[PDB]
Amino acid sequence: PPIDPPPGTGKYTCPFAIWSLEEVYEPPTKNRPWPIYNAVELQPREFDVALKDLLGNTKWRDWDSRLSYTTFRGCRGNGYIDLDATYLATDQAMRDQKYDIREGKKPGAFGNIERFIYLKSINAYCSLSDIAAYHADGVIVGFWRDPSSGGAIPFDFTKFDKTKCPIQAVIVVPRA
Amino acid sequence: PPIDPPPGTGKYTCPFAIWSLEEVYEPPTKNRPWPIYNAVELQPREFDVALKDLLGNTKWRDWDSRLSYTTFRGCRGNGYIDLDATYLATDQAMRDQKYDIREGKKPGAFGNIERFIYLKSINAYCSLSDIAAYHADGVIVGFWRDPSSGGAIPFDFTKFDKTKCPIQAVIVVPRA
Repeated sequence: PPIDPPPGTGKYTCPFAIWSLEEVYEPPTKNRPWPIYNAVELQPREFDVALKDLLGNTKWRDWDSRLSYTTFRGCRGNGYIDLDATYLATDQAMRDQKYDIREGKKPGAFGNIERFIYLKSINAYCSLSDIAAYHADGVIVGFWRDPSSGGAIPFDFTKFDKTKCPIQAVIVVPRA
Repeated sequence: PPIDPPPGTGKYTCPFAIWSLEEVYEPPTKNRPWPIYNAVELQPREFDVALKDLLGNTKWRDWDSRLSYTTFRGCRGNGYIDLDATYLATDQAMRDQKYDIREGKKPGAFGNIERFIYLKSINAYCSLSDIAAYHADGVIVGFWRDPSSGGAIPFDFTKFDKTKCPIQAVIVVPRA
């Protein structure tokens, strides 16, 4: 039996640019066995949770140290846990599609080619570069729902996936 | 900041014999640097939780496999986790006093010498042999409250202790 996330107590507006990526900008090359899509900006959307819902006083895993430079309000815990933003951008994360991740070309002559995490909760994509930019304080909160070990969360990110720990929201973790 | 256990929603009568161990039966020998105490039975006492409170549908850690022979109602999770009953009886557990554990002599000519876990919650002791007897289905539910890793629970029992994961109750985990 899978464990459901606790109920949301409100709404949160994804604080980063959100995207549609369905038009293929570039076919799969040999060295890059995936399409680079056309990243089309969408008007803001709301996760079905409140910022308070994902916060609490457990430390974040902070897989990639983006949170170690100062003091932040902690994680709700109870099975909520930040995901490795930086890892999710790697070629391996993309090969594995353990999460749904498309590569995209942002609008404009100078729109960077970036890696986008898919958010089913609002049917949109969010740039991993936007989220994980230096001192952007972006955090991908997933919910761990494998019942093994009283809901205890493995130490290696590679063991995670949309089935076992689906993304619940993307936030900016406030400062404490 | 330490994390408090969630509130109990009732009372549970420790389903095993409970004890006072303050009268020294035997001084510390060289090979056994602890007193063997006199185990005096007390009338039943109640933890400040209900059996339902500690149950849920996360699998138990089942450190010592006493739960692997069949099908049980699962653990509440949210930071609750069974402790290693068998380990807690070892000489190392006793040397370390990571938990409060006294050795005792049960009443009577033929009262076995056993190892007792201390339950602050009701100010009594419970025999680890009673709890962990074959198909007794006894379980020592502690509450994990180290905030590291979104409240994620280490894989090694040796990392546990009364400070980080204090015993909340001792139960008989029903069958599912």
